[PDB]
Amino acid sequence: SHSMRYFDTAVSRPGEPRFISVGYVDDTQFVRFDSDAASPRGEPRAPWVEQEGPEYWDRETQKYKRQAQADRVNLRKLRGYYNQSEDGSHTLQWMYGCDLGPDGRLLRGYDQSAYDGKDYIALNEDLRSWTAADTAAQITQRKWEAAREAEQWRAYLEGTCVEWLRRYLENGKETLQRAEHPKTHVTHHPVSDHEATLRCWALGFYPARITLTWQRDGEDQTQDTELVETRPAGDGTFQKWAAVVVPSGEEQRYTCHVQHEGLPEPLTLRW
Amino acid sequence: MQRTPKIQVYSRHPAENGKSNFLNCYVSGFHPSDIEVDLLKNGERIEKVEHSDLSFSGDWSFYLLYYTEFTPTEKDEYACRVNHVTLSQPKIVKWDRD
Amino acid sequence: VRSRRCLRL
Repeated sequence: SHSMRYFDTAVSRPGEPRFISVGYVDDTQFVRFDSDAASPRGEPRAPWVEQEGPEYWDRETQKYKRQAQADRVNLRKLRGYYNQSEDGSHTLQWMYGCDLGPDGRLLRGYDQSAYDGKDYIALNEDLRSWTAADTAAQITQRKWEAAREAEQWRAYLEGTCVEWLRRYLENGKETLQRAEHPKTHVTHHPVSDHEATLRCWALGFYPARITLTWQRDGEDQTQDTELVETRPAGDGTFQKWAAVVVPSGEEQRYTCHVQHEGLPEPLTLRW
Repeated sequence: MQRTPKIQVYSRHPAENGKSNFLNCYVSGFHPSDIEVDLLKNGERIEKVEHSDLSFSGDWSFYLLYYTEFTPTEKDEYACRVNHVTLSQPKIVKWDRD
Repeated sequence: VRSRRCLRL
């Protein structure tokens, strides 16, 4: 199971808007573009695109610049669709790309946008029709249906998207196709004469998809004392912890269960 | 929509006083995109701080990782200060993790 | 690789 995903953010300024774009293979970033830069270009963020040709990066750059130009117009037109003023600032978000299942055939294709953080228009799983959140979004919908937009995007997602995803995965297999198991341990903190805290740690793992659950005598438990959002370590790996409050002497009842792709089998720890 | 930021203050590796490490402040789930994020050492702002490129989540919420080099000690307190249009005042989260 | 098509509303 893999994915290539692009994320664009166009933020209006009171002249040229700021256009930022990022691209990920799975949970690794490999490309960046920022209009607020001195001479904006496509910039690699992973070694397996650093040795691509200069033609490759010229082309990617040209398409980033064209998308920035287009997003200025888009912010204006959205301002028109919702009949908004011009003093306030707004945001256009775009996400598109392809997800391969474990087969590893195309599982899904994505082309969806957002205005002011709200769903705008999204290409459906069929890659043949559109979900518009608003009748205003249906202006765009009818524009695209008249132009057979879904057709072209199906051609890209089923075609060159999966091809360059597979090819990136190839040239970076030493990186992208090696899962790091979580290094795990448990900490303990007496709170009071009645309570203590167990905290189950998972560190240095890749990809970010992981499952941490506390059980009591073999029964999943929910109170807890927290489950924390999976966070980036800063070196390409991720972190997460799950903690629970327990009676101050019954720690042995409580086990921690870790599921991660890089583990040959789910792990069970305890303090 | 306006979404208030979530903040996690943590270190890249398990802290060991004397050893070089990276301090991290991870802000997520916020909207709109403009935000202030600083790492504090004993209340003062750390100068050489970098951040990741702007991305967002399935729900269109932004996230960012701000980070710096530091060497943990025993009395040096570290924090993350975040400011954002949804906050009536900047928020400080003290560094703890074990 | 980015698609040759731009988002156009």
